[PDB]
Amino acid sequence: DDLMLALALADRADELTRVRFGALDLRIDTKPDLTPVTDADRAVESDVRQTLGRDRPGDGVLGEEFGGSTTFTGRQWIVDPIDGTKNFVRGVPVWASLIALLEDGVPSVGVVSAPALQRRWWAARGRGAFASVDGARPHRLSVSSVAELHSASLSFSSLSGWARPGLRERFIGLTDTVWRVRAYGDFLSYCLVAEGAVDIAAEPQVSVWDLAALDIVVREAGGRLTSLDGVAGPHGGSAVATNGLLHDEVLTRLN
Amino acid sequence: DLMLALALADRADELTRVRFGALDLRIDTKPDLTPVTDADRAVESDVRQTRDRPGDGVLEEFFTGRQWIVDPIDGTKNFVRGVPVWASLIALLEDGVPSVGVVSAPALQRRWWAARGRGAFASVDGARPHRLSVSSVAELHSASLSFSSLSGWARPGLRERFIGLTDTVWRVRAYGDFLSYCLVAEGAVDIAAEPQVSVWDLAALDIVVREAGGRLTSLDGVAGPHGGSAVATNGLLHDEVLTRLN
Ligand SMILES: N[C@H](COP(=O)(O)O)Cc1c[nH]cn1
Ligand SMILES: N[C@H](CO)Cc1c[nH]c[nH+]1
Ligand SMILES: [Zn+2]
Ligand SMILES: [Zn+2]
Ligand SMILES: [Zn+2]
Ligand SMILES: [Zn+2]
Repeated sequence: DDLMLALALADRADELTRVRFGALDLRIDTKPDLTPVTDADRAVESDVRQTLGRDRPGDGVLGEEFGGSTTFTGRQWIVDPIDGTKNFVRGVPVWASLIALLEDGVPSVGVVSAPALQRRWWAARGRGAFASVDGARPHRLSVSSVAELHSASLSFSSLSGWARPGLRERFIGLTDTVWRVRAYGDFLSYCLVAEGAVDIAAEPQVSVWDLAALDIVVREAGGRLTSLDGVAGPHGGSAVATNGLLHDEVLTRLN
Repeated sequence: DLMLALALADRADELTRVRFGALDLRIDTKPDLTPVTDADRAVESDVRQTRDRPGDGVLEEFFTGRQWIVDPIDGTKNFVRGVPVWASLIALLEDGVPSVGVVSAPALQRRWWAARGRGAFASVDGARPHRLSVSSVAELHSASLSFSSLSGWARPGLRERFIGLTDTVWRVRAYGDFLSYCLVAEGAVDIAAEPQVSVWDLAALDIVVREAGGRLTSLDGVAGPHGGSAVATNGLLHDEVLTRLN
C-alpha cells in the first residue's frame, strides 16, 4: 500500500540527505551559499520522481524544486525534499523531507523525515499518526488536552513573516497570553503539536508542499490545521495547528 | 577537573534519561512541575554526593576558590511537556571565573564541553568529538539569531529594540535556553540572547562560548555569567548587537 511506499521513499531520501548534510563546508562569513542545498534538494526530488515513475506509474507528482501539474486531480504526490534549507546550510539539524499523497487535493498519507534529529513522523487516513526516535519502535501520537489559552505552549517560526502591522501586534499579543513560547520553526512546530508536546503552531506564509504531510499527521493525532482564515487543510497559504480545543480561540485572537 | 565534570554529566545523564522517559505526558492545564522538581533534586543530591575533590565548594535546587555550580535540568518547562530541549549544566568556577563547563542534553543525544585553554567540543550520539569554532559572520544583515521568548524582554523600549534586532538579521529562531548558546559556540548561529538568566544557567555556557572563540556578556556588556542577562555572539558581531539593544 501507499503508506509503505511513502515510508520507503523517506528511507531513501534520508540516505541522500544524511550524506549531503555531513558533507557541508560549514565555514561562513556572509549570507550562506544556498547552492549545495539546491543541489541536494534537486537530487532528492529527481530520485523520488524516478522511484514514483516506476512504482506507481499512474499517480501524478508535484515537486517544490522541479514542478508538477498546477491543478489537483486524483492521486498526486507532493514532495519537499528539504524543508529547512536555511538550517541545513548553517549546520542546524532542524530540517526534514516532506512526502505526502493527495487524493483529489486531500492529504491521505504523510511522512516527515528528519534524519539529523533522528526522527520520523507519519500518518495515513483513518490509520493514525505515529513517530519514531532513532528507528526505535513507533509511538501513537495524540494532541494535548490543554483547554485554556493561558496554559498553552506555542511554537512559531519568526516574527518577520507576520507582515501586516496589526496582525503582528495581534500575534505578539497571543504570545503574551500563552504559558510558553518558543520558535522551533518550520515542520517541527507542527510535529510537536501532533505529539501533544506543544499546543499551538502558527506560520503566516506557508506553501502546500510545506503543509501537506503535516495536515494528515496533525489530524490523525487528533488535532486541527487551518489557514489564518479558518479554512481547513494545506492550501490556505498560512497555517495554524492546534490540539483542536484551542483552535477557535487562537483564530479569534489572530483575526 | 574536566574528566570529573564529564563523568558527573555521564551520571546525571543516567538519572535524567530514565525520569524523562518515566513522565506521564497527558496534560490539560499548566503542567505539574512536581516530577521535574523531584528529578532536579535527585540529580543535585547525587552530584553533591559525588567524595573526590572534597576541598571544593558547591552551589540551583538546594564565590571563593574552587566552586562547582550545577543546574541539573535547564529547560524544565520543556522536560515536563515532553520537549527534549533540556540539559544538565555542570561548571567549575575559580574565584568566580568559569574554568570548566559541560552541557549535557541526553534527549538530544548531545554534549558540549570546554576547559580553559583546552578548547570547546561537542559530541553527537557519543560519536567522536568535534572541536567547535564560532562563525565568521561579520555583518548583522547576514547573521542568524536564536532567542528564548519575547515576554522576557520586559521594558517596552528594550522589547521594541529587540524586535528591531530580529527585523535586521538574516535568520531568527528561538531554540531556547542553553540551545541558543551552544549553537553560537558551534558556529551554526551567530547571536544568542536572553534578558533574564541566572549564573547557574550561564556558567557552563560562558566557558564553552569563549573556548569556541565567541564572546558572552550581559546586556550591559559585562563579560561572564553574573550579569543577570546574556548575549553570546561570534565576537565579530558583539559590539553591534549590544549597541542596537542599548
Ligand atoms: N526556509 C524554507 C525554504 O527552504 P526549503 O523549502 O528548501 O526548506 C521555507 C520554509 C519551509 N517551511 C517553513 N519555512
Ligand atoms: N528542537 C528539536 C526538538 O526535537 C531538537 C533540536 C533542536 N536543535 C537541535 N536539536
Ligand atoms: Zn525545499
Ligand atoms: Zn519548503
Ligand atoms: Zn535554570
Ligand atoms: Zn534556562
